[PDB]
Amino acid sequence: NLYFQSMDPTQFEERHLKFLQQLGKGNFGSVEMCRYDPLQDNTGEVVAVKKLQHSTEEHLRDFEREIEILKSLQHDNIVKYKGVCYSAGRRNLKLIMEYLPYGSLRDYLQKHKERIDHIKLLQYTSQICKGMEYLGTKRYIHRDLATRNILVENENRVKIGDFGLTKVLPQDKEYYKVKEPGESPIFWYAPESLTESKFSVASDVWSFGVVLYELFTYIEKSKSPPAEFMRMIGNDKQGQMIVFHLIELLKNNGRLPRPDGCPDEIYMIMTECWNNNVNQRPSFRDLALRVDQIRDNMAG
Ligand SMILES: Cc1cc(Nc2cc(CN3CCOCC3)c3nc(C)c(Cc4ccc(Cl)cc4F)n3n2)n[nH]1
Repeated sequence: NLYFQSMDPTQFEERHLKFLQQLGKGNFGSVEMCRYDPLQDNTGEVVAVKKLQHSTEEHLRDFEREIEILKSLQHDNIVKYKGVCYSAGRRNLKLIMEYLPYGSLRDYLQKHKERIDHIKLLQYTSQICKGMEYLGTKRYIHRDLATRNILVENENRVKIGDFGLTKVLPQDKEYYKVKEPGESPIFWYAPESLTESKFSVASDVWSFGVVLYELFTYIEKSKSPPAEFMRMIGNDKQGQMIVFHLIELLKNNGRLPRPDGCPDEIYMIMTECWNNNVNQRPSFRDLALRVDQIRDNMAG
């Protein structure tokens, strides 16, 4: 009480943050592109500014935790935290991050197929695995790994973002049981997350297998995980029946298909990530090494 937690409220002052455009609303919050121009000389730096969509007390608390998580991370494949803006006369919070111009990897793969080949896909796979290795060192579980939640800086560099669902593992357990569930990205969830609300490094590995599928399906649209799973379940189904069917499918070895053109060896990596036995899933370190060995073993 006596002394409140450290904050640097003069680092990004709201009067010097100029709104340019909204970049989106989604699972990532409401994010705007702004320019931070403290010298008011139409110089400065374009930044990404994350805001809450519903500023309830609970969401503000969760936002503080997300900010602390992001502040703690420094890695080439993690979107760079810049600071916080205590806007509305220091009665609101906005999160300041670096701006990456190409947006989500999901959108980049659709918009920029002219510059994507399997070599690039494996480079992105490697980078995502290394960022996830780094999260593991902090006992952080991302819980929303998907190409929509990875940003593209340029054709040679991707970075995880969207730490809005990230949790920190209890000191003495290897999983976090989420006991307030909200909207769930069910088609990326491991079976134990669907059936027991249990999240772990190994459930992030399951989701990474879905990301790897997404990368290798990029040539098509009918092939996204939601579309393919709904085709398998039955496109007519609605509501909880969808989840019931997805659980039953996954528990009895139902899986997304090998994308057209995908090497057998890459599909094998996906399949090994999609193991119902949590402990048999590979680690992010196993995956990074295997993917980089595959890359290195090509001719040249
Ligand atoms: C934190 C951050 C975001 C960022 N850049 C972009 C760029 C783009 C691409 N726009 C650019 C302007 O013209 C049209 C194409 C974009 N589209 C959306 C929906 C988002 C929002 C977003 C998506 C995924 C994730 Cl993980 C986090 C997000 F905040 N963004 N965010 N840099 N840093």
